[PDB]
Amino acid sequence: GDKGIYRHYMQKEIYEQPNAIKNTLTGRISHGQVDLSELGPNADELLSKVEHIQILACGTSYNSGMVSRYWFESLAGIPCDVEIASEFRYRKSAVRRNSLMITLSQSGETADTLAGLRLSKELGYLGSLAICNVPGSSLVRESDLALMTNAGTEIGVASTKAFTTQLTVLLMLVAKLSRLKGLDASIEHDIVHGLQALPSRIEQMLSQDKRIEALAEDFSDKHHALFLGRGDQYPIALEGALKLKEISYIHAEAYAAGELKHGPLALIDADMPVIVVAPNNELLEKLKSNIEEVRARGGQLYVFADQDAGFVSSDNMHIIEMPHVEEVIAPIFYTVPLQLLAYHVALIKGTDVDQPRNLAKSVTVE
Ligand SMILES: N[C@@H]1[C@@H](O)[C@H](O)[C@@H](COP(=O)(O)O)O[C@@H]1O
Repeated sequence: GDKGIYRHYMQKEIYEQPNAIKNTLTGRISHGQVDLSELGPNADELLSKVEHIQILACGTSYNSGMVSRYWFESLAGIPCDVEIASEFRYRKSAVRRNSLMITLSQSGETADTLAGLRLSKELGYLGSLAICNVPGSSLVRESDLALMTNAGTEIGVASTKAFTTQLTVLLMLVAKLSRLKGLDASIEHDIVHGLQALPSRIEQMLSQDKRIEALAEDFSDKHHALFLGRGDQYPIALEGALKLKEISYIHAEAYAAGELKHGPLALIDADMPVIVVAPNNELLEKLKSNIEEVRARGGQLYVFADQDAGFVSSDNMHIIEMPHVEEVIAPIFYTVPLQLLAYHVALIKGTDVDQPRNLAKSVTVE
């Protein structure tokens, strides 16, 4: 129903992120630990028998997963593999010892993943956790366990609150598994703190909103962009690029920041801004140096970084300062400026934000 004070559902969806995240934390946090016993009185020796994760979705959902793979592998120490649903459903895959099947999805109707799960039944999958946002549908029903992200319905065609909430649940799950494995419990609380920080850290970004409306102008009449990201921020480059493709129709493409010099450098000029997401200092010095290599074709570096990094803008490296956040939820945090950025370009360009062209709420049908 009602958009409220908003021009577009997507806008609202972006501004709802702080609440939506509260709801995803309604009684999952309790006594400063993570409580996933909302999952059958069964549940736990299952989840403690796990020594490998296979995640499986499409689109913005693969992005979120792609992110959570970093976490798991380093926080919870549990091997993690992510794959595009379609890629999985059309190969003889080599199942892992005690693999858990997480399928991520907003609609729980995405044919390609739905199917990716149905192939897993017959393959040796320890069991099946479907993180997802629409109450009781194919992906929910057909899984052993579900974690309904509860963000209200999302009407916009590209996903915003859906994404962040999936990352929060990812983060809980990372937490629950870390302790149910024996790991020094300082780890779970870090995640938790970070997790209860998060909602008001999103409202912080949102106020730094006007500053993005500014930057959008720089990109509103471009038709190329290169998003760059390292480790957990890379999949945020993925999502950021995707959002730009999606609603501004710009051809933004994401990339391992390690890999710039192995190709796309050759592409950069005044019509293809680079954007790095949340670099550290040693990364900046590499990218800064790269971009000089192309000052003469007129290329620019745009950097979203911690205001605390003390980075300084040159004539062709432009720092866009963000507030400090906790390392552990950084990935989730740096997503909002990228969403808002896509959003403002779209607004200025005047494109159909809520239903972008040729794009679908979900691909159910074959
Ligand atoms: N337009 C949507 C997206 O916004 C989303 O990232 C993707 C996966 O859909 P789901 O999360 O419902 O599995 O597919 C659709 O194309």
